[PDB]
Amino acid sequence: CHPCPWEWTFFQGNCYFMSNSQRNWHDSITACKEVGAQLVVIKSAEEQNFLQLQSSRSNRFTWMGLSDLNQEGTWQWVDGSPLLPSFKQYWNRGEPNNVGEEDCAEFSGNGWNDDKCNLAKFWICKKSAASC
Ligand SMILES: NCCCO[C@H]1O[C@H](CO)[C@@H](O)[C@H](O)[C@@H]1n1cc(-c2ccccc2)nn1
Ligand SMILES: [Ca+2]
Ligand SMILES: [Ca+2]
Ligand SMILES: [Ca+2]
Repeated sequence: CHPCPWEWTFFQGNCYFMSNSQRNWHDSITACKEVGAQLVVIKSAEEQNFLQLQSSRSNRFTWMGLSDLNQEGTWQWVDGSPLLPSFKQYWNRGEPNNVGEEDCAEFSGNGWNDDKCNLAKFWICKKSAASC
């Protein structure tokens, strides 16, 4: 019994997978659903640090499951949870700036950026671990 499928990274009771290909934000959501997972929704500061380190180290621009599609300037996670005030620190300086209408959040450098949802980027899926 192992807590995560092969190639998935265990962290604090959940399993994470960073793609080796790029898709747009909606196709990224689908990709995660297809493996019984979810375009990553971040619930803790420790989790955000963990994900940002890997995005920074890999130098990969990476979708997270966060958007202000439904109402501009109101960011919501894909599980419906609202973006809490304790998460505003992570936006890069000058972001979110919605330049050219940017409605999907990404790991970019040391923090978060809003970018065009049609852009192809890597993505991270999250599902819970088995117990063993
Ligand atoms: N992972 C992306 C790394 C590059 O980040 C820059 O370009 C992104 C793509 O556009 C923007 O979404 C970012 O906000 C950022 N940017 C552009 C701009 C800008 C301001 C005025 C005119 C043109 C661009 N101001 N700040
Ligand atoms: Ca919009
Ligand atoms: Ca926006
Ligand atoms: Ca931006």
